[PDB]
Amino acid sequence: TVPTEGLEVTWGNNEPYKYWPQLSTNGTAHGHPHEIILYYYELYPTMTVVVV
Amino acid sequence: YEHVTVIPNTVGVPYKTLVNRPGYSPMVLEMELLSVTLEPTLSLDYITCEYKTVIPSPYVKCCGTAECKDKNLPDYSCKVFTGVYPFMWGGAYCFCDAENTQLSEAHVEKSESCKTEFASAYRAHTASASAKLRVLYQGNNITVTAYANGDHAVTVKDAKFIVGPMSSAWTPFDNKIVVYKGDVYNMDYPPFGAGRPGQFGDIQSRTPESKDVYANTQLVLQRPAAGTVHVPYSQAPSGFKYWLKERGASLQHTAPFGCQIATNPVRAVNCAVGNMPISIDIPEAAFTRVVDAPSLTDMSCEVPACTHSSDFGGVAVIKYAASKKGKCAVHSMTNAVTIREAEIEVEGNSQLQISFSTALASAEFRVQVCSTQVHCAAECHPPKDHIVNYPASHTTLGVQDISATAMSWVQKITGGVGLVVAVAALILIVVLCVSFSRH
Ligand SMILES: *[C@H]1O[C@H](CO[C@@H]2O[C@@H](C)[C@@H](O)[C@@H](O)[C@@H]2O)[C@@H](O[C@H]2O[C@H](CO)[C@@H](O[C@H]3O[C@H](CO[C@@H]4O[C@H](CO)[C@@H](O)[C@H](O)[C@@H]4O)[C@@H](O)[C@H](O[C@H]4O[C@H](CO)[C@@H](O)[C@H](O)[C@@H]4O)[C@@H]3O)[C@H](O)[C@H]2NC(C)=O)[C@H](O)[C@H]1NC(C)=O
Ligand SMILES: CC(C)CCC[C@@H](C)[C@H]1CC[C@H]2[C@@H]3CC=C4C[C@@H](O)CC[C@]4(C)[C@H]3CC[C@]12C
Repeated sequence: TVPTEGLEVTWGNNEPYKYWPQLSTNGTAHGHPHEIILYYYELYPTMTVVVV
Repeated sequence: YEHVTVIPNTVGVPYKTLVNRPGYSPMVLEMELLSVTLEPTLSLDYITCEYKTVIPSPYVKCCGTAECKDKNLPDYSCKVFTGVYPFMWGGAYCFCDAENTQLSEAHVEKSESCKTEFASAYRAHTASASAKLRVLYQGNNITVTAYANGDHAVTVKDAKFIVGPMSSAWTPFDNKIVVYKGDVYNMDYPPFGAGRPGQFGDIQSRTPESKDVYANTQLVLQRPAAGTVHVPYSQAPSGFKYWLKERGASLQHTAPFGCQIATNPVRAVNCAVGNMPISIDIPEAAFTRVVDAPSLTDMSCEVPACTHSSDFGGVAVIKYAASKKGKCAVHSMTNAVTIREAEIEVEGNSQLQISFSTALASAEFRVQVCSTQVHCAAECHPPKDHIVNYPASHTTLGVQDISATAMSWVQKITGGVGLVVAVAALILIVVLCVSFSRH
């Protein structure tokens, strides 16, 4: 699982790998209200819910 | 000119700043941290090492009693056993088969290997900060190394940079550190003079060359089995050896905040906590007068494409009209949008192109080039590759910013509710007041 701050992974004696998430979503912005709520929900799973 | 800015301690991320000196063309500097180091001051308490048990030949005295006296060795005992009748390869040890005694003794001392294989127990207190900084000054990129205490100032092309002092002092190293050959482990060393048998601390010495060794290894001598000369002993196994096998994981692999811990000297590299303030003094000579510099007029902005991705997402085309051919400076005036290109070249009437990376869904950014401000607006669509291997370059986003089509729907709904409340309130106000007039 990848944290929003990024994840570091070390495999054996190899140099460590670093990963970061992007703000990807299956929702849309600038569209219909039911498409916009999904856009923000997926990107911000906690606050979107609290604010709404 | 005195200029002060603050840059986050995240390594490998460029941040940019604008120097405002009215009457002169604006200067833009780009600075990036290449490395940040925290170097703690350590004080050695003691060294833990492997011990060896020394057992000198036994003394065999037949037809008589042997005796031994106390010695001042680190861990020593002696015992005399009676009724011993040992044999040699060629027959019984001696003529006498009665009233025989044997003296056995043993002691513990540091092995010769303690000059190569050892763990040092240190106390930690405070740490000095330093950093490797790369600053783009007028189109040259110069690299400067400075302490971040706030006490070192470095000279780049006749300009003064005084890095520091760091905002927060979280240090990965804890209060007590045990350092083996290559890695630092946070642990609570047992205090000097109190090591329990069989764990870290069975044999402890104050300095590598010191001759005072305190060892509590439980050596108890035992009776020689009949028919032989062996001097049997029972001892807990070496403490250091057991720690080496069951070490756990060193701080380098388990520290918080992405630190890398390296040794000789013990140091922490690239920890991402806090903001390091940078203050720059720029000599008056470098600044260039407004009249000499190119001046830009008639600017309009159209954003062909926007994608909110960590890498530089969108291109913006800006149309400029310029007095003369010269270098010019570009800087965003809103925090969210960051513009990759510091300087672009302008001539005649043409289009300049700047690349922007942002995390804002609908973007409203004012970009200023050579003292004129042009406003650019666009709609951004989300990125479709889920995980990337490079650090995020856009700054973070806050609840203030919601997308434009989002705002409109919020305003309308909230407004509709508000009107209903207001109409209702007016009705109450009227009825209540009329009732007061009525008697
Ligand atoms: C002073 O330094 C600027 C940045 O300094 C860089 O890092 C410093 C710590 C130091 O090491 C310094 O020496 C480095 O130059 C520098 O501006 C530059 O910034 C870019 C990095 O941000 C840099 O790199 C790119 O350019 C290539 C095209 O050139 C290729 O480079 C490859 C190695 O990366 C070679 O193998 C090729 O033969 C070829 O020369 C792009 O293609 C790169 O993107 C692609 O590369 C990455 C891996 O690096 C891959 O994953 C992908 O294919 C990716 O798409 C990358 O963008 C540029 O050299 C340069 N960019 C400019 C000109 O804006 C300047 O030299 C200087 N300051 C300025 C701004 O003048
Ligand atoms: C159109 C109707 C259904 C109302 C829609 C409300 C939407 C547009 C509002 C309500 C909740 C809001 C979100 C609440 C919390 C956050 C997390 C913050 O870090 C970024 C802003 C963000 C993501 C807000 C974005 C816009 C938002 C999703």
